[PDB]
Amino acid sequence: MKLSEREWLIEQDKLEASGKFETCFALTNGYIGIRGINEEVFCEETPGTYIAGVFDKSTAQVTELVNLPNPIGLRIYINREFLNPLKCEILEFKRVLDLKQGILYRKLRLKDVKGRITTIEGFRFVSMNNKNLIVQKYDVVCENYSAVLNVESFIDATTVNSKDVPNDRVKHYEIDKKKDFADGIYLGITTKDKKYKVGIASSTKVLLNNQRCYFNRFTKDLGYIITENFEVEAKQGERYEIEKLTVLVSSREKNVGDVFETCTNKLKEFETKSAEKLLFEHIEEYKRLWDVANIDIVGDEVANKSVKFNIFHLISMANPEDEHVSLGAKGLHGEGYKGHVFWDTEIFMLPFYIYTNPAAAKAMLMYRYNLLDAARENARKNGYKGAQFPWESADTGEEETPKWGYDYLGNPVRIWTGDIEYHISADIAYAVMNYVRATDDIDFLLNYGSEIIIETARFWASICKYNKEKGRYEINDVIGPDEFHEHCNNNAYTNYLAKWNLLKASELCNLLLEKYPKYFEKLSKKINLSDEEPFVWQEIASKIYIPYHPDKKLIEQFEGYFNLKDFVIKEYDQNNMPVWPEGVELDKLNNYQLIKQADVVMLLYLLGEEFDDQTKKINYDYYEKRTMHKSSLSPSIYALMGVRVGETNRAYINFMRTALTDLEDNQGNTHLGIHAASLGGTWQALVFGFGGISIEKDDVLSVNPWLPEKWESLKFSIWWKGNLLDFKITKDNVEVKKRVEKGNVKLKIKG
Amino acid sequence: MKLSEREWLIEQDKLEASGKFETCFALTNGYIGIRGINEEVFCEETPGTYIAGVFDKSTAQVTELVNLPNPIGLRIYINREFLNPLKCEILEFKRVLDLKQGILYRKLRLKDVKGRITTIEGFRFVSMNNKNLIVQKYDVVCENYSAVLNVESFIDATTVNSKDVPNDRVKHYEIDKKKDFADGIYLGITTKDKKYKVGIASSTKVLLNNQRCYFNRFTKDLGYIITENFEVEAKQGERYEIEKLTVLVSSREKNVGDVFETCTNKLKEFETKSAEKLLFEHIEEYKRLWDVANIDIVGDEVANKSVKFNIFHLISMANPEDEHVSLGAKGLHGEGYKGHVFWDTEIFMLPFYIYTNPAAAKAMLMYRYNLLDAARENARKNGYKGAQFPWESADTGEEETPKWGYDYLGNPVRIWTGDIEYHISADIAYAVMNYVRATDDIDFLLNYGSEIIIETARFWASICKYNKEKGRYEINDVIGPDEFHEHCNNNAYTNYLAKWNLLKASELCNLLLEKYPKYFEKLSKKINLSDEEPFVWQEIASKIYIPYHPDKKLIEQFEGYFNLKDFVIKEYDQNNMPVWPEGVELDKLNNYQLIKQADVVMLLYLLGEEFDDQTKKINYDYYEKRTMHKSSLSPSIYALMGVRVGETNRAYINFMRTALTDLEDNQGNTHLGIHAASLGGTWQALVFGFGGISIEKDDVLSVNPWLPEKWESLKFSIWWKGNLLDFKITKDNVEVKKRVEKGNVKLKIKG
Ligand SMILES: OC[C@H]1O[C@H](O[C@@H]2[C@@H](O)[C@H](O)[C@@H](CO)O[C@H]2O)[C@H](O)[C@@H](O)[C@@H]1O
Ligand SMILES: OC[C@H]1O[C@H](O[C@@H]2[C@@H](O)[C@H](O)[C@@H](CO)O[C@H]2O)[C@H](O)[C@@H](O)[C@@H]1O
Repeated sequence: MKLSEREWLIEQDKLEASGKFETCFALTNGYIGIRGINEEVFCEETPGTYIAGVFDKSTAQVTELVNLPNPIGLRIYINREFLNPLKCEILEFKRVLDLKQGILYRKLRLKDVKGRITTIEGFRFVSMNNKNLIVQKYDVVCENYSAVLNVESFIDATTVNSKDVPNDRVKHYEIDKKKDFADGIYLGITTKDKKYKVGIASSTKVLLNNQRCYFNRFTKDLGYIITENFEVEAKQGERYEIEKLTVLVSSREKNVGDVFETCTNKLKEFETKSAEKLLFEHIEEYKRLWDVANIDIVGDEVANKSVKFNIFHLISMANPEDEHVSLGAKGLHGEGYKGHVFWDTEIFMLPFYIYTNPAAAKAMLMYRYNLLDAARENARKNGYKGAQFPWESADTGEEETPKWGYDYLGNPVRIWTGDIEYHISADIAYAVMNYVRATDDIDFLLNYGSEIIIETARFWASICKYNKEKGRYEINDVIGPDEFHEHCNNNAYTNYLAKWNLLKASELCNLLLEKYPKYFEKLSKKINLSDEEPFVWQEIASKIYIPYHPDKKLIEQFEGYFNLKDFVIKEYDQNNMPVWPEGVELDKLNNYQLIKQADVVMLLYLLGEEFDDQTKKINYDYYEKRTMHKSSLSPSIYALMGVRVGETNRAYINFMRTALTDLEDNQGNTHLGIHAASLGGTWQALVFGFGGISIEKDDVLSVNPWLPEKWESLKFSIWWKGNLLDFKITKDNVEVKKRVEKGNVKLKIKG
Repeated sequence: MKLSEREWLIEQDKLEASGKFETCFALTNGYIGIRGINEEVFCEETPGTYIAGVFDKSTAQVTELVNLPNPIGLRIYINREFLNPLKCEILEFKRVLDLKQGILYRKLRLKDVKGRITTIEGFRFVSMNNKNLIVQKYDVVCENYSAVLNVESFIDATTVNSKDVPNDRVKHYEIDKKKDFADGIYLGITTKDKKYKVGIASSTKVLLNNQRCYFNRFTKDLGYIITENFEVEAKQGERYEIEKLTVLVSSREKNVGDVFETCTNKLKEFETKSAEKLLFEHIEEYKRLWDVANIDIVGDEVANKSVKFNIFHLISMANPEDEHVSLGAKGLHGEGYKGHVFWDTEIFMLPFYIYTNPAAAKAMLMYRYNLLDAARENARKNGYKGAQFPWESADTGEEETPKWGYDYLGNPVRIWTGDIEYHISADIAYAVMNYVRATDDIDFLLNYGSEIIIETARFWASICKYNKEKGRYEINDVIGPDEFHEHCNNNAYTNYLAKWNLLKASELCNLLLEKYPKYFEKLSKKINLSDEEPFVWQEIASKIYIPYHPDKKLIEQFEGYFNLKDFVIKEYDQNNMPVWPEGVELDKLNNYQLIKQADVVMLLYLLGEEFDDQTKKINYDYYEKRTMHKSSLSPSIYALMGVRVGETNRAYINFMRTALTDLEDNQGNTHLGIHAASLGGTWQALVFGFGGISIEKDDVLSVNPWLPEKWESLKFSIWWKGNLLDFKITKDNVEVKKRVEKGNVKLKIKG
């Protein structure tokens, strides 16, 4: 294994427990996620072991992605004394995430209190090609001594969720079985709700010039921990190779009756291959993914590197073979928001996959399709019609948002997002349109897509309420993208998005009636669709209260917003993030005009075609002045609309905010997991902002870049109606190369 | 609670995990022992939770006293973040063991990274009067802030034995039950061999001016840990009282059918009393014990304090209500030698109890009596007769010595002590005589004592082998007190001790035949004793090969010893302990004349009446020159014989060695547990050495002091035939005060 080059490396400086690097160094393959802890598992680290879709409620407030037993532990002992890296003199330290090869690397040269010197060097990864597999390989040298080493692999089943919060700790599994099967050790568990079973088998061994060299292997069952141990008569200066493979299998996979037999079998297979061979296969997969998703920026090193980071995690975490899971707000990298799926996924993350690797995006939309029944059921129980998707979603598709939590002052506060942040249903509809238009995946549109757009439209129809006074439908008592303001009327974003969803749906019925009548009838039997309905949605859409006002040009975020006390940002913190104006009480945010994130501006981005350059700029200017960027969702939208109204400084400032979200820990809480929307925002800003990509009405791809001065060039690729397109953007012109063909496609350049 | 005065306090300087203070601060009441860890249980501490007599083998090499779940844990949280004392600025630290009151105390004033300042102050103890009880009480003040505190009591069932040695870790119990019974939390376990069950119930609560002030109590079952949590709205500067009682109960106690009900009931009772009330009762017990066992030294502060330490642990660890356990080589303070009972107990520890609190010594001898069947069985299986007590003894009375371990170079070595260190059987006999002579407990002698002395004599008779050449019985292929030399012939100590045991036994038969004929027949039916036997023992005793030689005067430690390569101590370490002469190979100790500890000199101490002042001094001088003091048993014997041959410097040097054994960590391994023999050696040296107590043939107590110059005075008390005697010893004369009378007793002063 040779480390990649440096533009490709992210480096931790000090050897220590780190919440931030636990997150930034999390590895995942879309099924398994492993937090970036050190191998020895220091007292203070917070391990994370997840498997997509395995959730549990038990005694907790809401269901949660389960922190499983931690399987990666590895410790060294010299004559039965544990070589503790934290109790040594660190002569050399290197620790980097290699983004090109998708591995985590560590080299250590240590000097213990008895003056012995040992180097430990190697890496781990979570196979991109083999979804159940995790691979570790470390090399040990005793530099100036001989001894008996014990190499201790272990699986630790004391892990819990919410480790550091005494009120919220829960253990979400129980152990079913522990076993030394000679070839490895096994531990398997069942969730407390009894819905999933997971099995973990693992085999370590120790070589010297490729031949097994341990004189003794023993095993220990200490109740909640099982260990596999290898004793070596180690000779000064020799190179001992440690190789540990581990397999996770869950009840979520197919024809897995006995997780114990499935694991052992699987491991037996993977063990016919070396760690190098498995790494090579791993890397081919990363090649294949980067070959399309990589994005070179010339002339800004900190940005090129940063963006690579964002993109890495994006390509690591989606698994297109899985149509029953999607991406939670923090990936598979942490327990923030507990693995729940938000609009984050459909609106911020999904575009990367649509243009980058559209199969992934298809699977993520399958996740929502498969939970239509739960969205219907959710609407029924609130008194509505259609599919009302929940604000937070897990495995079952029921609403999973907490009824309460802690505000910015650490006090209890009611949470109403799960009750009245309705826009989620439109955003999903929107994302179905958005996937389809880029892919021309008509089959998807016919069998799945249109049901979704139609069933959400039925819901918006149900909640729109008519007002004779102003002679317009309203949607009242709501929360829009700006979570700071609760129980409002006619949130602009909400109404346009509702309008949009009602319209697309009537238009879709027409398309299908005329151009696809067998499919329209398949569908009509299925969801009782009558061709009188669409007229209803049109009637409603045409009267939904949009507020302008014709001149003045300024979109009120919601009725009454302008009557609210006004504040002026001024003052930024060391990460260039807004600081609370003075006199703002953090639990009275309802009273002020400061906003948490893009809301009206969010509207301008997604419904670009409805607002002219001037309305965009007027509203962009009014709201940026007033955005606190208290979600990681925010900067990217302001970077992208920045460029689009031609304010390229505001833009680059805001871009550097989304790109550095976790690497500089902008928001103060990277330790809870990767900020996954922010990753996709970062990508969106590059491609649809600075790269000047956009979509003209009749589905013509336009390009219309606007590099920040500072960047000599920008290449990225994307997939457009089946065509894989490489753009290179210089300050002057734009190159274009169709690397894969499917029909002739219309492109429309600068200028 | 007011701390005692200072002469009475032992203090740890730095706040840290410490193997040594885990030992030195271990608290016990003779049934329960708790290692001296801090309440929070830091990553690196080694907790110890023992109950006398509960042993388990499971997958281990030999049976072991079980480290039970750890019940004392207590942590504080501020707004759900754990207040970690190791991650704070320590503004004040006090931690002392108070030897007079028998409690462990800690005051902390901390400043956490958010600048909050909190003081935590209180103590714990293991009730001397109530054997199942442990008490903790801490006071919390938030100095400069208000918050929600969580007070977290917990019982941690992840504990194992041999925590730091990967080859030897075993978990010796499994959990049977966990329970929140509203009034507390419960966890109970069963040993893996299935011989003992233990239950632990525990109840915490939190007061403010004596009234319950937590607004919420919740519980958590995290599998191998259960917690009880108390939430308080804490006001700046208020004094929150935390009080946690905990109860251990085991299957070893009587009419304990359901350990769960017995614990809960017990706790319910103890909870009708406050921590102060329980402390007061605790202290009365310590008063009562110290009132007799205390020993004032005037004019050497470091010695007075030290001796108090030694005596404290002695009075803490014996429980005279228990006739089925005795004292293991490391008390109930650690897992060194795994709670096994050696001659340490009978010869070094027992004298303290005989003279200090003779009921204790009676119970310890009951331990051996009750295992006579196992000692018979042990002799039979080696081809011998009588009772052959094992070298290491646990619950069953079978031999428990390891077949192998690691030598001084960390390599595997065969251990033969369990096969051929036979003297143990004599030492026990001896201790029975020794208890009886001080106590005049004739009843004990008749019903129990004499069986023991007789059955061991039957064994010595069986192993003595006749030699026609020298016309003497020999005992060959042996290990004597000096473990350095293996497979030797006619170890001097062994032969005199055998002779002694054969003689006492024939003499005892005579006493009983003549003066107690009903008892002699009770006994004779019981162990098939014929009045022909004693003649056999006499015949043998009179020919046992004693080596002199008439002039020269020097007792060869064993046949051939003088032909061994000779070395010269020279050079002492920073604790004034011998350093290995150069050219000595630590795994070839058989070849040299260096000895591990008192052996011939051991003989001079126990059989004083058989050697004259000159033979004593000649042999003392020859062997001290050559003793490495590589057991903690050694210094004390050399301090005591020092004074007795009149070498008072050698004496004070050696005394300061035994007294400082654990407080200065002389032997390098205090972390494994208190060196319990060394405690009793220390006492023996004071009383029978410097205090000049001795026993003239016809059981007259003589006094014949010899203070080191430096010590103005020395008072100690002792019990002699039922009379409690206070001696005060000055450089000039000796005062004496009978505080309790039982007949007139002969005393014989200086001079
Ligand atoms: O990325 C997740 C989510 O984060 C922010 O809002 C959170 C809200 O959606 C959630 O219901 C509550 C409780 O779980 O926490 C809020 O902070 C963000 O504002 C939101 O738009 C985003 O999707
Ligand atoms: O205090 C216990 C014991 O310690 C020393 O000897 C140990 C020996 O008795 C034991 O069999 C082996 C293995 O457990 O370890 C030895 O170090 C001491 O020499 C001895 O006299 C003493 O009773």
